[PDB]
Amino acid sequence: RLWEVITIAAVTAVVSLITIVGNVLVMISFKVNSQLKTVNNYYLLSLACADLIIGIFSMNLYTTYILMGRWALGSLACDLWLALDYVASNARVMNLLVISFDRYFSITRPLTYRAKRTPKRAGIMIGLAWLISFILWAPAILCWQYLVGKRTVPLDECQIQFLSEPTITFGTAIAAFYIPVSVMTILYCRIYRETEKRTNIFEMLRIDEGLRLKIYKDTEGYYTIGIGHLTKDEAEKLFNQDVDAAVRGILRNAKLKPVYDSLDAVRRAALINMVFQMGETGVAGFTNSLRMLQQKRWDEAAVNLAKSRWYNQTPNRAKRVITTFRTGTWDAYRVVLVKERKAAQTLSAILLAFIITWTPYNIMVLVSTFCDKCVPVTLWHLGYWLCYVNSTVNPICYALCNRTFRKTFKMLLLCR
Ligand SMILES: C[N+]1(C)[C@@H]2C[C@@H](OC(=O)C(O)(c3cccs3)c3cccs3)C[C@H]1[C@@H]1O[C@@H]12
Ligand SMILES: CCCCCCCC/C=C/CCCCCCCC(=O)OC[C@H](O)CO
Ligand SMILES: CCCCCCCC/C=C\CCCCCCCC(=O)O
Repeated sequence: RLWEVITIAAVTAVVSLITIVGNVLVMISFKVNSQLKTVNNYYLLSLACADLIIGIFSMNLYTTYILMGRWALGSLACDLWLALDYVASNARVMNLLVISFDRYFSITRPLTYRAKRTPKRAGIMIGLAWLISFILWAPAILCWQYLVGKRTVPLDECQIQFLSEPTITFGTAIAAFYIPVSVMTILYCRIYRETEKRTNIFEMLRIDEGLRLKIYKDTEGYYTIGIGHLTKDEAEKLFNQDVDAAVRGILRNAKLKPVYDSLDAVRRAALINMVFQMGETGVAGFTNSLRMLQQKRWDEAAVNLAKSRWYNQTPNRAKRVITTFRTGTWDAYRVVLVKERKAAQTLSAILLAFIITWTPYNIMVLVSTFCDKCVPVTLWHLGYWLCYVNSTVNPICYALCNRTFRKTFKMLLLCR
């Protein structure tokens, strides 16, 4: 048993040190590389805070508890450790949920969500995650004994009072793990479905006009759906019909036909994008720019289009379309596509780490719901510690799927 105690203590000390060093590296990287100070990474910083809490306090307190075979720190210390544990881990779950929704709405809502993403909005979401986790788990763990009247926790053990019943534990697993995991998986499936296709007209108009599966009200209040069209998943045929109608309307327009016949395929795609945004009449209003584009004067037409209401209403979309006219390449949209693909890979890595490390404990909860104390305490301990290991593996996720994080980590480690 002594050999076992030494081995467990050594392994868990090593794992705790790796967790601490990794999340401190994440924080130092966020601090000393301005290229990492993006809206996406503030959520990752929140995750690193939860993981550092897990690595310093949770791992060491839990391992001392299991090695001593009892709790020898007092009931208040047990309740404080359990509260810290459950609040920080629920905060991690909420942070993963808000990361999922942030990425999803960035992909699907460019005007209503993506153009409005500031670090303060992200900080609101982060603080709400932490505050809701706190007000849900700390009062329960600390005052359920006062709610029932008596404290039915054994003096030598450290467990939460109400989570002994299998039905309450099952409800907690459903509302706290299974429903969040289902939501994150559905959101990631949608994000991934929008990251398989190469750079084309569909992806261009999706970047400019996000894809919505449900009928919504546009900026003017009209019932639009899909890619700016006025409830399904295969809107590709609808998109083809709309771009077919757009080409047919451009070819039947006096000001748009010669320029459309003279432009490259990429520039015809830019013209179709402008027709999608404004219409045939709106694009026909740019007679000067159309004559500049028909005469292959790309720089002149670009600087002429940068002086319109279209450039001031939507700066990013107009800049991309103007760059497409000016260069005749997809690079302005290629850049957004590779950025979104990188974000998606990072999201998938952190989601898989979470799901893999936390799945055994919650499967044990399910089995214990459908049996009578059949899951041994050894397995409970292993599943608990495995959920801790999420906090250890998350910085390795950042290092394996973000080249900026990887470069900053190598700079810090080698002390460059
Ligand atoms: C190792 N933990 C620190 C403890 C045990 C695990 O708990 C979980 O996986 C559970 O689904 C459940 C525990 C009991 C019933 S359902 C969650 C609890 C809070 C959010 S999700 C993971 C985390 C969480 O802080 C608890
Ligand atoms: C334990 C229960 C705690 C209950 C909740 C109390 C704490 C809430 C704090 C939220 C800070 C999040 C806001 C900061 C996140 C990003 C916003 C921002 O702009 O931060 C810029 C700066 O660079 C970043 O250090
Ligand atoms: C998505 C995460 C879901 C989190 C689920 C939280 C589980 C809540 C379980 C029990 C809380 C019961 C109400 C506690 C009241 C606090 C004061 C008291 O204990 O009397």
